[PDB]
Amino acid sequence: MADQLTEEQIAEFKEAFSLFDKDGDGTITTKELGTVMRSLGQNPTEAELQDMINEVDADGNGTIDFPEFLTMMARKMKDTDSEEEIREAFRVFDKDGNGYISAAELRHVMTNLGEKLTDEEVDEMIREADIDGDGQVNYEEFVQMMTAATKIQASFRGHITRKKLKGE
Repeated sequence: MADQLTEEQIAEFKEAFSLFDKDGDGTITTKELGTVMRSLGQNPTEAELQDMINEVDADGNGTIDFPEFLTMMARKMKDTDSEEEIREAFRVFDKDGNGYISAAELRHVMTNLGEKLTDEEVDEMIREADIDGDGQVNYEEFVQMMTAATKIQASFRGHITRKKLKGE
């Protein structure tokens, strides 16, 4: 979020702000966060709702105001951007469609795009990816490596924006 202000992007937050805060004032309390959560497909109790307030309100009344909203909104946008991406690579890697990448489905794709990586590197990237001792790369643990390995997850990230931008 580079802060360069126009009247359609901020007027995205005013139309959305009052979607959470149905009342009038301008603060999104436990119940202005909730009534929506249930309207947006998911179910939370008055208690785990509160912790979403607590994320951002580093000033603290118990209710989320605009710039402490904007702060949250661009955070969870970044989360679904991260998550989608790590699902995408996974899919363009795991071809079979089972969610368990045998080295085969990681190894060549890289090379097919000419990613330099030796197989000493890839084999190691599957050892630093092999806990209970099987040999292959599934979802959440492909995901988990994303957050040496430093550079490699910028190779993945980039090539995702390809097949996710050119998919959609």
